[PDB]
Amino acid sequence: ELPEAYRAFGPLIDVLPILPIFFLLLAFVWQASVGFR
Amino acid sequence: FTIRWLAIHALAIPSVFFLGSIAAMQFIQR
Amino acid sequence: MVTLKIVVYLTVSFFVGLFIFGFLSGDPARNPSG
Amino acid sequence: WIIHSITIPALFIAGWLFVSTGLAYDAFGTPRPNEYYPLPIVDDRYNP
Amino acid sequence: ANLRTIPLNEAGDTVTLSLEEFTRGQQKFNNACAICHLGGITKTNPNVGLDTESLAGAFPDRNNLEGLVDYLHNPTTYDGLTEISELHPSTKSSDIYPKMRNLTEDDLRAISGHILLMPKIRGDQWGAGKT
Amino acid sequence: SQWERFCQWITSTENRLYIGWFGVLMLPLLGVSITVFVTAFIAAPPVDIDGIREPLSGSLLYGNNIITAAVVPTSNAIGLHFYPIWEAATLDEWLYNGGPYQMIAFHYIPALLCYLGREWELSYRLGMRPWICIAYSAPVAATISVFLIYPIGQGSFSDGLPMGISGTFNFMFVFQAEHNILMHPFHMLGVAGVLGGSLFCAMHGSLVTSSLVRETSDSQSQNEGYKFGQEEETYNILAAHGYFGRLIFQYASFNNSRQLHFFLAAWPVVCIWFVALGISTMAFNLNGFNFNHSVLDSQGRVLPSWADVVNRASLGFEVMHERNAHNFPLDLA
Amino acid sequence: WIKQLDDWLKRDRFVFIGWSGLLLFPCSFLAIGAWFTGTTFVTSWYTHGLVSSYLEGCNFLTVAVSTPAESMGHSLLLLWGPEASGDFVRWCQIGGLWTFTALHGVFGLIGFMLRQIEIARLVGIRPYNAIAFSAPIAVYCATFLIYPLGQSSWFFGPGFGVSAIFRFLLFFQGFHNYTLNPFHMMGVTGVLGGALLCAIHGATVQNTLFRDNQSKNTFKGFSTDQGEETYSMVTANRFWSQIFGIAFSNKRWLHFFMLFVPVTGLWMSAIGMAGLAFNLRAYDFVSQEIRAAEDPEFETFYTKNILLNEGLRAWLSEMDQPAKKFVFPDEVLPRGFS
Amino acid sequence: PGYDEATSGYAWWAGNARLITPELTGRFLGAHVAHAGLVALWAGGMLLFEVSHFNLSKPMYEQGCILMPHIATLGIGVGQSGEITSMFPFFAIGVAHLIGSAVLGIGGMYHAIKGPEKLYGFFQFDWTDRAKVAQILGFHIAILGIFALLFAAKAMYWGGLYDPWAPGGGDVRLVTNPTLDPRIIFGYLIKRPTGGEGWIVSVNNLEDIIGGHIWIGCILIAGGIWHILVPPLRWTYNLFPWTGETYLSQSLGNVAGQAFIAAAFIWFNNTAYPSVFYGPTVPESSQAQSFVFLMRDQGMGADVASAQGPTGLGKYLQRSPTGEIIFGGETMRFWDARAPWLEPLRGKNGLDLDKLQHDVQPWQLRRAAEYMTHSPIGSLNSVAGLATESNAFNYVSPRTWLASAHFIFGFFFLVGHLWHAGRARAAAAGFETGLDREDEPVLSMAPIDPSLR
Ligand code: HEM
Ligand SMILES: CC1=C(/C=C/C(C)=C/C=C/C(C)=C/C=C/C=C(C)/C=C/C=C(C)/C=C/C2=C(C)CCCC2(C)C)C(C)(C)CCC1
Ligand SMILES: CC1=C(/C=C/C(C)=C/C=C/C(C)=C/C=C/C=C(C)/C=C/C=C(C)/C=C/C2=C(C)CCCC2(C)C)C(C)(C)CCC1
Ligand SMILES: [Cl-]
Ligand SMILES: [Cl-]
Repeated sequence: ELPEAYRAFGPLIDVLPILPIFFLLLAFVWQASVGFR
Repeated sequence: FTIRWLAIHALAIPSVFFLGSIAAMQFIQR
Repeated sequence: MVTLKIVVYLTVSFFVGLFIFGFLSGDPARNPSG
Repeated sequence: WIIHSITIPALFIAGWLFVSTGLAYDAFGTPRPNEYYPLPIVDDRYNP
Repeated sequence: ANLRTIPLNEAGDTVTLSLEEFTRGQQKFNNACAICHLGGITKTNPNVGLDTESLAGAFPDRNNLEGLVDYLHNPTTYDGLTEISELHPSTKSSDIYPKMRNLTEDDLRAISGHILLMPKIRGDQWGAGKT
Repeated sequence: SQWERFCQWITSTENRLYIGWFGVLMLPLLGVSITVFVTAFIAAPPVDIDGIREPLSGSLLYGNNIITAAVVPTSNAIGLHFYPIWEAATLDEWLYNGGPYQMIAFHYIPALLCYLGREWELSYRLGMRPWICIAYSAPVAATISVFLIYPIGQGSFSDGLPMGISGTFNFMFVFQAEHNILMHPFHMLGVAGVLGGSLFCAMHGSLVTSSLVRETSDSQSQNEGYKFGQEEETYNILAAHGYFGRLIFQYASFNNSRQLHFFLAAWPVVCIWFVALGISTMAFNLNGFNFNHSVLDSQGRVLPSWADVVNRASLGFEVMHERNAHNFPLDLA
Repeated sequence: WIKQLDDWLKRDRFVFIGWSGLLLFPCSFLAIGAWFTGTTFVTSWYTHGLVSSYLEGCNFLTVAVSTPAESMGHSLLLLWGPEASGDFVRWCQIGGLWTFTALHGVFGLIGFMLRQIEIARLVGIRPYNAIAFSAPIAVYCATFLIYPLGQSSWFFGPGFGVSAIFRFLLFFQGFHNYTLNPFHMMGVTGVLGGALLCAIHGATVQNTLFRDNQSKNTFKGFSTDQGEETYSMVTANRFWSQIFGIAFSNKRWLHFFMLFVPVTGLWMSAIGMAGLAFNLRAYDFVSQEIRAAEDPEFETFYTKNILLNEGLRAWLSEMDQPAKKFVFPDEVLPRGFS
Repeated sequence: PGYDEATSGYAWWAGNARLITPELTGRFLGAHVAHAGLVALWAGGMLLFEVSHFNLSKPMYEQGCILMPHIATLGIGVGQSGEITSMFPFFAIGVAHLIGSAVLGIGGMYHAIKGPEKLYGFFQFDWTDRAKVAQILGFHIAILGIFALLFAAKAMYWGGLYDPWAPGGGDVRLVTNPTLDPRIIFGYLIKRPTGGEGWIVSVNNLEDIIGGHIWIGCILIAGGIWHILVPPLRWTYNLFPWTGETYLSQSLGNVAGQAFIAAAFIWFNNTAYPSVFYGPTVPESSQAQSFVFLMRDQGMGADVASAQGPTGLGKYLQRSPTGEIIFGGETMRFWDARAPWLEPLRGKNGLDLDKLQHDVQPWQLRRAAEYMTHSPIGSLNSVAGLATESNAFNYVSPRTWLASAHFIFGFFFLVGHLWHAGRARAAAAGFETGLDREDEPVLSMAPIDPSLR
């Protein structure tokens, strides 16, 4: 377990590893937004 | 009521029912 | 089998040296365009 | 999104409630989670 | 139902287990003991299984809930000559095996009660495996 | 310069078979591989495959069959040790310990790496785009996973693919028993790739064949309608497209042909990449999906599933392979 | 009157109907539909002693429309038939959905081949796609119909699910030694060569393209309307002649070969299954089963496959067919001395 | 500008190729700094994820951690026998990485959204400007060498590394005397990659590790200064095209081989990857099984050395092909394994009977009792116990995951290297977009058939 002083994040620490797997998704999102121009 | 309205619904009026059933199956305690 | 080990060492040396010095013979100039 | 506003819900909930009320187990003869070992392979043709 | 009811001691008193208590013990079986007791036997020695016939024929009779908890308090042999709490995980010896350092008396009671409230559920599917 | 004449002759696109610098490595490696394989497949003595002094008779003169012959893998007593012709005492313990397999494998793997490089070489000398080697990298990855990567991961060259038909079948069964490859998703992708590549091969061939332009008579082969080097397109992309679109729907048939052949390349190549990778992660004992004891009833009894039945057959294979060679109950890698 | 309906069915819509669409759409929709009904809801507990639905707890890999009960024999298992007596649930507990699905599927396959023929006739192309589709139908009829008809019942057919097929594969090795079957070896050769041809032809075309554009994206260097080859067959012939020793020079022969290879492989495997219906097996080589038995030192990979087959057979069959009630004690089961 | 397909030549799906062109260098820098930020983002967040789900009862390798062992190997957080002394250092590194990710993300967003689209002054590089690109190569080599020397200095001065071969168990200790012998250090490079030798994977002490790192740190400082001060020589002019895709392809091939090497290190080596943290290697787990089935038979009076298997070979102990005393069974293939709980059983001829029977010093059994039943075997949904076994145990080894992942990365990067090598050669040649219809090279070649004249 993480230190109790900083044991307020909870699901935040769950989110941060899969944060970079969303950047590759948002790349496809931005390319759709411009329309793959 | 046309041909367009049957070849998109006979596949999909059941399919949403099936998906609702299978989503309920994720909450069955056995 | 020491002599056979030497023959294998020299044969491998010769073929890999052919490969290596043949790829320092200006190989990208061996294209049809230029 | 007008004629299908409740049409998609009613159908989806129908399938959900078909499983959830237990009608599926009676609809297909599926054993409930405690009917398995109160095993019966049917051994005869004309009268299962 | 009657599956919950297990031998408590060697005096003779069938003690019933709560379904939730049994499940809680079952989980803790698969976190600190399934390392090498997964299935019904022991991987270190393939002769000392966690079966009814083996535990009743243990010396002393360890087919009891209090018997199993007292085993976990003191690892001995199948006849009980040398109390070798070092080759085995031990409730007293947390230094050699840190797996039960967080387990209380209720945890030991539940894990010992789940081992003896499968064998009439399974039969020949826990004793030594289905061949 | 004599050397410039040599480099002209090696890199020459005038040769009947292109040599190149990858081919000057490839040709001797094949020479050794082919020589030792044809030698060992016919006349090798029995090989002590599992290191327990139980010779396995794998060659065609030791009472053995084209289906059942194999250059038998190198002894389990050797493991991953370099065991050439000269580190053995004699020419008969080397034959006995499975040295021919290791010699064939250690020349066959670099010969295929050099064949891939040679494919790139000739693409470069002819001015064509350089990625047929990329398509060829899929069977090469597959054959290195079962000849080098699985033996390395398991710890012995005896766990390599035997150089024989029935030896290959044996490898498949033992691999299923020990890893459950059928429930490995990379292998489901590989199966989709090989079966769908066959689907798409038959499909593309039937479509191009079906919409051929009439050039010939009925009493001569339709292949005479094409002339080698003709510039005109020999079939009708429009007609095959219209047929395929009517067959399923509108926005399904490839109109484009460059995209179409990229898909023909990409589907089986990518899926064979994935199945070679699956063999390779099972080399580190990362096996397929496991669904044993997964559906429980109310009390806790295991209801058998079809995965349980597949386990039960895999256990059948599991407790019969390498019978006189597991002294402990836990067959690790 | 009768011509109007013909003119109707031949119309240009989002999905072509045709005359074949009467024998295709009512069957395929049922067969596909009966799979989804089966694998979601019905059990194999009374036919197989196993669970094979999403409602049971199974997933997509372990759901199936399993084969009928072994006591049903080769009954068609019609809903109104005597084995159900009109009762829907008793028809689904005895594996009637397998026969519904298999019969509607073979009729759907006939309807689809008729559709391929009809659309070729309408457009005016040759019917080579229907010829190539005769290989999946040969395989379907061999595996799902001819094989269980030659066997005891429909039970020994393949179930309509992923792991049911995996059981079928391992059953065929252990009981049939199907890898040793040479017709199956030609099937494997045909399918692997079909995949090889698919990959190699696509990559060869993609790497012998002409410079018919200006951008680096060469996918825009082709128009549908153009009548010229988009890739150099001459450069491809040169490359494969100097890499592989041979090459195609005839484009039409190349694409006929791409047809011929997986279709004939798939047909040869269907011949092998037709043989396995009557148990006519390439199980063993008599010379080696003899020699290994007069010589307890003669070990080949084949003898180690025969042992593995016996191990599979004895360690599967007691729960594979539960109507037979195979009782094997733990000490007649072939172990390999664990 | 050059941001669409029409004015670049590159489709959306090959759009980072729009950063190849040498006027779009600010965007090249932006993409790189943001990618480095993403790498540090994962390095922070995944470690904090491992810390947030860390149970101190289970050692480290049952948790499924992969970054915890890398830090613990550096002597940070752990002490004697690899016991976690504190969970705060792992948190500090997991947050120090997050802060670095933030700073690098800001830099990557600046040079890709707002900063100068084309670089200048002393930062303008062209891919064909080979002195400048070699100079950037040289700065990268010099900075890499000073990291390698700084790691060696830390291993020698501040704190230390985890030494699994330390007397008893293995405690953190600072390496005072690294192996500075050129004969030893570069003798690892000439060891065969085959079994028994294990080319550089068999580095098996921390003196050799840190001495090789001191050497390569000095070698990289030297090579970096060489490339800053000496431009590419005349003999490296026509060896290969000096484009940017070439430089990428060469990086790709080297790092594909490097991933294969790291897969070998995580799978075989137990010095740089101590099994207290990563779990036992399959060789060491399979010798641990034999050692525990040996110690079962001691005490119940089964003399090991006179015991035959099913084949007349040794039932527990036999002789090697070299003739050294090794564990019998199928685990005779792993007779090259050298775990530190078994080295005090090693004598002159291997496993002598003297300090085997009245040896094992208690923990040596316990440790080998631990590594027996934690073997690298498993599935994608995390289960253990062979494969055709019951699912109860939810576990797959770290070494299995890391070796599988880096064989995957090595294979894709060898493919990507072949892709860019072919494409770089073809693009420089001037035939990477197809065959010229006007003149096709095969049409201007003489026939290969010997009969044709
Ligand atoms: C909380 C966890 C555990 C419990 C409750 C438990 C329980 C038991 C019991 C009751 C016995 C005696 C049974 C008999 O022999 O009749 C036993 C024996 C044994 N256990 Fe476990 N065990 C646990 C953990 C482990 C683990 C993790 C291992 C792995 C090394 C292990 C290895 C063994 C061995 C080798 C024996 C036989 C030793 C002997 O004969 O004395 N145990 N265990
Ligand atoms: C001139 C030249 C060339 C060519 C080359 C070549 C052609 C090569 C080769 C080669 C070869 C061609 C090689 C070979 C070999 C071999 C070997 C090495 C062998 C062996 C063997 C063995 C070892 C055997 C064994 C055995 C067995 C297994 C069984 C029975 C018994 C016995 C013992 C007999 C080129 C053009 C490229 C260029 C450069 C130069
Ligand atoms: C730290 C460490 C260590 C050390 C190590 C060392 C000391 C090293 C090194 C190393 C080195 C010192 C290296 C190297 C390398 C090389 C390379 C990387 C190369 C190359 C090349 C190439 C690849 C080339 C190619 C080519 C050709 C041939 C063709 C033409 C073109 C070109 C030129 C491009 C040890 C293990 C002891 C211990 C532990 C850790
Ligand atoms: Cl076997
Ligand atoms: Cl063993």
